[PDB]
Amino acid sequence: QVQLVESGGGLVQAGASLRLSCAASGSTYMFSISAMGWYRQAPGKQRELVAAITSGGGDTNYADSVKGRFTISRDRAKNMVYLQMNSLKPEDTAVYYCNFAPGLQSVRSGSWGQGTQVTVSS
Amino acid sequence: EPSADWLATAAARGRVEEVRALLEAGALPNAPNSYGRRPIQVMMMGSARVAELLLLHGAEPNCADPATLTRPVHDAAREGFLDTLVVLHRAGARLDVRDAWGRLPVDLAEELGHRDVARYLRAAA
Repeated sequence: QVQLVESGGGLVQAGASLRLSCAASGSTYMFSISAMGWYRQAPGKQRELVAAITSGGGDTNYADSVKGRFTISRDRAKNMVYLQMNSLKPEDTAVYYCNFAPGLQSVRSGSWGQGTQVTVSS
Repeated sequence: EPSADWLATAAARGRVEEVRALLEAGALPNAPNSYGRRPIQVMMMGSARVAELLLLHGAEPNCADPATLTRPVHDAAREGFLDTLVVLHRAGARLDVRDAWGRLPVDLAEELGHRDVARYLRAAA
């Protein structure tokens, strides 16, 4: 199985930057050949895919609401997926989750880590 | 220097051990051939093993034929190889892509009666 652990979140002011890390262990094989994404769930809202990246690391998809502010990247050798979050807005306030993103679209899964809380104050 | 043509040809022929040896010696998985076609585009779509080896070594699944705008998933779907199609989708192959004549992968599959593929693609949407 793939074990994913999420970090990098917490409290910032609007306009600030964060960098989230998803680290894979276990079937790092499965992780390396798999499209990965960063998901977020805001309070009162449905979980949404915001950024996805191919196995190769060179091809990406973003939600229009984060496009150009957030960059997804991966380190294929270190089994890591990153989200660089620039120009944070109060509406980016959410729990952020990394998971598979087949076809650079949303997975259907009951297997989620704990996520990383991102709080942006005005 | 012709390791770009050697990798594409070996992929096209479904020669797993030859692809493996070329990648291990540093043949670049995203280098195009004379028609501007990458190994992942010209590969024997019957060989899910070639596809996974290309992707393990950093091949990009979404590269389009510079004329037809056919992607690897269009050809995998048109030739009815669900195994290769799954490997490509898992790696980030977009299923919502249209070729030069506005066809989706699911269109090519349905038109030829490749029902295992068409069902996979309808469910993934």
